[PDB]
Amino acid sequence: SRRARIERRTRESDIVIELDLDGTGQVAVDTGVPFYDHMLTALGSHASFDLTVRATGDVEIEAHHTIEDTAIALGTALGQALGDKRGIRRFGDAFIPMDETLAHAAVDLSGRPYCVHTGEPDHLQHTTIAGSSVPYHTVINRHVFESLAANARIALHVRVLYGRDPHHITEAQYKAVARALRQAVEPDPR
Amino acid sequence: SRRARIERRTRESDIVIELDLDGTGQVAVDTGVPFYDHMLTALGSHASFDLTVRATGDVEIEAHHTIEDTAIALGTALGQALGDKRGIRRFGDAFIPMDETLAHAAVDLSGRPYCVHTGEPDHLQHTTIAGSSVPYHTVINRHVFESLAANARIALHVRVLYGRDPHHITEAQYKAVARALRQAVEPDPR
Amino acid sequence: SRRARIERRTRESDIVIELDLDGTGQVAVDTGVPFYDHMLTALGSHASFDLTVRATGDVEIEAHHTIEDTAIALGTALGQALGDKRGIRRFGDAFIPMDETLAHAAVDLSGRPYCVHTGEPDHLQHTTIAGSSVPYHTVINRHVFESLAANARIALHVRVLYGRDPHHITEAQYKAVARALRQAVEPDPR
Amino acid sequence: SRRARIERRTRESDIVIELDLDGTGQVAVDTGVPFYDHMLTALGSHASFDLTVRATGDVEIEAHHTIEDTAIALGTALGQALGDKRGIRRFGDAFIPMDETLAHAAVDLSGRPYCVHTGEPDHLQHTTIAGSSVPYHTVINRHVFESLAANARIALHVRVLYGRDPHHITEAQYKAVARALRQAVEPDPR
Amino acid sequence: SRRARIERRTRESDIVIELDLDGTGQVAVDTGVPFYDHMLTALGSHASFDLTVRATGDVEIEAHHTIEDTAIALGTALGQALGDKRGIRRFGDAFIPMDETLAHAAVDLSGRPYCVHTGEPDHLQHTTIAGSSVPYHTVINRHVFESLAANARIALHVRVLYGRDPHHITEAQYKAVARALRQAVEPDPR
Amino acid sequence: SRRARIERRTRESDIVIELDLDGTGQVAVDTGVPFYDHMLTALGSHASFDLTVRATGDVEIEAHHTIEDTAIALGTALGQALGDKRGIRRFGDAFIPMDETLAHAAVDLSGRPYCVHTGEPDHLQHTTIAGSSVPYHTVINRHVFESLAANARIALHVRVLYGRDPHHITEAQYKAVARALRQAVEPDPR
Ligand SMILES: NCCSc1ncn[nH]1
Ligand SMILES: NCCSc1ncn[nH]1
Ligand SMILES: NCCSc1ncn[nH]1
Ligand SMILES: NCCSc1ncn[nH]1
Ligand SMILES: NCCSc1ncn[nH]1
Ligand SMILES: NCCSc1ncn[nH]1
Ligand SMILES: [Cl-]
Ligand SMILES: [Cl-]
Ligand SMILES: [Cl-]
Ligand SMILES: [Cl-]
Ligand SMILES: [Cl-]
Ligand SMILES: [Cl-]
Ligand SMILES: [Cl-]
Ligand SMILES: [Cl-]
Ligand SMILES: [Mn+2]
Ligand SMILES: [Mn+2]
Ligand SMILES: [Mn+2]
Ligand SMILES: [Mn+2]
Ligand SMILES: [Mn+2]
Ligand SMILES: [Mn+2]
Ligand SMILES: [Mn+2]
Ligand SMILES: [Mn+2]
Ligand SMILES: [Mn+2]
Ligand SMILES: [Mn+2]
Ligand SMILES: [Mn+2]
Ligand SMILES: [Mn+2]
Repeated sequence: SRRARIERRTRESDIVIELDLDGTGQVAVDTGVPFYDHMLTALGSHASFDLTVRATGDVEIEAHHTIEDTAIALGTALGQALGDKRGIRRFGDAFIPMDETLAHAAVDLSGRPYCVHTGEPDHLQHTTIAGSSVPYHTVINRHVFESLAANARIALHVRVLYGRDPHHITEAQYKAVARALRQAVEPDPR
Repeated sequence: SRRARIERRTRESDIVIELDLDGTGQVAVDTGVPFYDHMLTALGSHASFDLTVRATGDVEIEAHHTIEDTAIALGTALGQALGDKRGIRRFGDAFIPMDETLAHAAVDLSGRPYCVHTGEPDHLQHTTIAGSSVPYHTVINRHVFESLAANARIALHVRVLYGRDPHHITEAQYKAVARALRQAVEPDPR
Repeated sequence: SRRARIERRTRESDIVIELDLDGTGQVAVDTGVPFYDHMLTALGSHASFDLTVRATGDVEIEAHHTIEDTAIALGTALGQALGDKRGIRRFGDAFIPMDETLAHAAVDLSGRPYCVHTGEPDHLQHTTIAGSSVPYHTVINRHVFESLAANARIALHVRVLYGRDPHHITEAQYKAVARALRQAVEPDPR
Repeated sequence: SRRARIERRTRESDIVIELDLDGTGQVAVDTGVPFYDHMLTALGSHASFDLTVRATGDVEIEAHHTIEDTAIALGTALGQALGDKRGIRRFGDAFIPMDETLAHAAVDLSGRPYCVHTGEPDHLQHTTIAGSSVPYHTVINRHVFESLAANARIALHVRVLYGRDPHHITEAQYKAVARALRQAVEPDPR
Repeated sequence: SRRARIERRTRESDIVIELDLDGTGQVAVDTGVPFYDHMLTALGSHASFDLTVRATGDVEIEAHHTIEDTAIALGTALGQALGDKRGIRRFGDAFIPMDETLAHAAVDLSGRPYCVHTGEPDHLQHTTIAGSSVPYHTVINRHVFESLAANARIALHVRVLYGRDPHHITEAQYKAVARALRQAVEPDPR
Repeated sequence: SRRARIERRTRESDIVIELDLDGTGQVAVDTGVPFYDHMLTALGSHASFDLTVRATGDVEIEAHHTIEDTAIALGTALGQALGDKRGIRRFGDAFIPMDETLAHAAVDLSGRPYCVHTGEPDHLQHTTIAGSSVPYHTVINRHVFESLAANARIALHVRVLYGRDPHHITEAQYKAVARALRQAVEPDPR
């Protein structure tokens, strides 16, 4: 009913997305960027989407092309699956407490791309989240939200009210976007 | 069930309001102030009210007396139609993204008039929205929210978190108020 | 189903709490601190809890030990009654207008204690609310929210956006927490 | 070869665009907003496009819906007519002196919507250009550039280095965008 | 006609460059520093050079010696291939929009080495671009432009007007230099 | 075709100008002010004009009357030789790197005299360039650009982005103006 399959093959990367808006949080994400997988898994889950994301890309350069291409493909999928947008809440918002962090997100499935990203502390624009694999530069948080909004053709406002930990700040943001989308895509009983 | 018809005849103007709180967004507004009609139409619509507004007034002087008298009559109608306020959510709030603008509104159908209007950029206190008809001075936004709160006997808090375009800032505010009212007037299942 | 009875006997005080999360606002509070009773009654009521609170303590010293011990016992009760936390909204938030005051609260029933208390004007850290009985020092607002979060094992973020009256600022906060809890403990249909 | 016809009918307005990128400046614009017609005529002309723009809309409210809808339809047309974007310069830029004003524009026909609008003096965010017809609020300059970039799927950077007259500042900007587009859409001999 | 082959063997590294100024963007770069390869590939491509770069070096220490030695060898090649500099445009410049970033570059193939690097945000002087291989410290951007200018014996001015993402800021700069070189090396018809 | 001969005899000086816009840089300048000759030679050359300038004047007072009268006569010549201005690019601009200096110039052969001169460091308004002959006060740079624009009836914007050496700052400016004129006077193929 509200499903979309997107394939996006560039010189930089290969993306397959399968998205059902009316899911139960059945989510599997594999981008080669494990922190990004964790964020996109928290997004799909907290949005009660069924989401499959399979991505390979030029992670020898860094995560950027794969992160952006995935966010672009995911946006296209959200847009396609929404279709005519008949009888939906359309507007949604969500606060996400995560220990010391508070994030907020607000959406208008308007058909008019716009992203406003505010309140993220300045140290996130050169912070790295690094494990045993390909690292995640938090400077990309904004890039992900803008790419998502641009390609889904929605108004997305993402706010950090406050926070310290870059992992908490990033996850709370992805989760805020997720629960804001969840409210907005729900059928409107009126 | 939750309907009210208000007639308000002053030396300055003539207002007829018909309001059903349990509507499907069937809205018709004619004040002689076309931007005001657009705002009151977005309010009635986004609140899922059925709303009729018919107003004539001294627009040769300017929109002010007609805008205020309409907002006063509309408040009286909201108050009357709410009646005893038994079993309603009572509290409501809504974020409205509109491109670069973010507006918020929060209501307590408390029975105690109060309006707090914050965050509206200072250029709105001398900005004009002008077409081929009677213009709308955005300095009146506040006046409209105060008149509404005063005559509905509710607590209304309207916030501009940020924004640039005076049309976006004004509409987002009217829409925020609308969706906050919509949540608050809904039957409370508990 | 989601009920808990907590008894907490210290050298300082004696607390009995009976809490049903799936209540209809049937609330009775008696701490010997009448303003505190009013706040805990507004919390239980606005959360649609059924809540009984019976507390006696060393109010000859002042309200502090009784207020804290009650908040601790209440948290333990909220935590116990929540149990496994299966199928709940988990996240909740609420704006509370109260005349000139606007308060906000956001919860994650995460299982990870955290409290962030922001925006409360500085005069509240030495303000007294005094009647014909034991007075309430508003400096304790924070202490109550921290004790609640610590013992329920939840993330609680409480914000005063603005306000002047210490009674309005305090009640709006307790009410915000209540409606945020109410949303978060509701069954999640997905 | 590089032509597109766009029809955009909303509740607010009706737009017909016919655009040839390989034109000789044969341009006719009729929006009901005469200053906007002058700007879109200078854009089509200075870009050496052949451009027809026919628009009717709710100018009784003000120019905004008609201006935005036209800019949206024009962007869609630019995007469609560009097609595969094979063998074009792709990047373009232009300085426009206009008496005391200096404007600049830079484009990447990247396929990735982005607009950056900088240097416009603050008085333009509440300035009106008014004649015998429907007026033009210069606050809309930005809205036009963003809508254009969003719907053509291009990177558009528009800069006011300096200027005083709102007519000079606005026209120089439209002309800068035009000559930047003209360079970028030219066949690349390599 | 305008070709050069440079071999540069130091204790630190081994470089082979083959450069044709009159190319069609046939570019292959392998330095062991994959982000650097991406930047030098965007430079060769956007300059319509045919460029081969093969480099091995002490990347166990870090990318610096290999990045610098390559930039030095590339400069020597640009200088040699330019020869007498008869009948060329000599001056070139280019703006590069890249999402939020705007970069500019201006060249005088003067025969007089000079580099001015301005506007790069301060976080780039300790930012890392890290993938699955050898990382790239953006502090080296300047070093690359200076080495290039020093060894090609040209005036190179590289400017960041604004930008946030370190990947966008760096690539836009390399691309600006490329398109500025492309204009300047073109035959001058006069 | 695009040639002009101007004679200007005042009490202060005698000027003969012969100007061909479609030249090959065949330039001869003799004003009695050798630095001025060098600047006007770089202007004629870099503009691909054929230019003859012969001037005698009251250099016992200082260079000013001769410099201004020459700039006036040169402007008259540029204006006359341009004639109807049919089928020309009309707009032109050029960046000039000169070691540490960056200058820019932008022209609109609009028929409407205007000069904006910005960014020149303050020490140039009392700096002297002195050899074995009549010296050149750099305070006259502005006077030359204004006289040129006034008498050619063009919009001339001259900018120093930065620089230190007064010889580099002055020459880069004259060269910027020259290459901006060269682009603008070229036949427009469309
Ligand atoms: N995928 C290539 C165009 S977008 C980009 N962002 C960073 N580098 N390239
Ligand atoms: N272990 C999951 C809940 S706590 C957390 N901190 C960072 N991410 N998640
Ligand atoms: N009388 C109850 C509503 S108004 C109020 N002010 C302080 N507490 N309540
Ligand atoms: N065309 C309606 C959606 S966009 C808008 N801008 C101003 N009002 N509405
Ligand atoms: N008359 C056209 C050239 S001058 C101008 N000022 C404002 N617009 N155009
Ligand atoms: N020798 C000519 C190129 S370098 C220079 N410095 C000052 N004028 N020219
Ligand atoms: Cl989680
Ligand atoms: Cl709408
Ligand atoms: Cl109450
Ligand atoms: Cl908020
Ligand atoms: Cl014109
Ligand atoms: Cl590219
Ligand atoms: Cl030279
Ligand atoms: Cl510039
Ligand atoms: Mn990118
Ligand atoms: Mn995590
Ligand atoms: Mn009034
Ligand atoms: Mn509107
Ligand atoms: Mn204590
Ligand atoms: Mn009270
Ligand atoms: Mn708009
Ligand atoms: Mn004009
Ligand atoms: Mn070095
Ligand atoms: Mn890249
Ligand atoms: Mn003079
Ligand atoms: Mn010189």
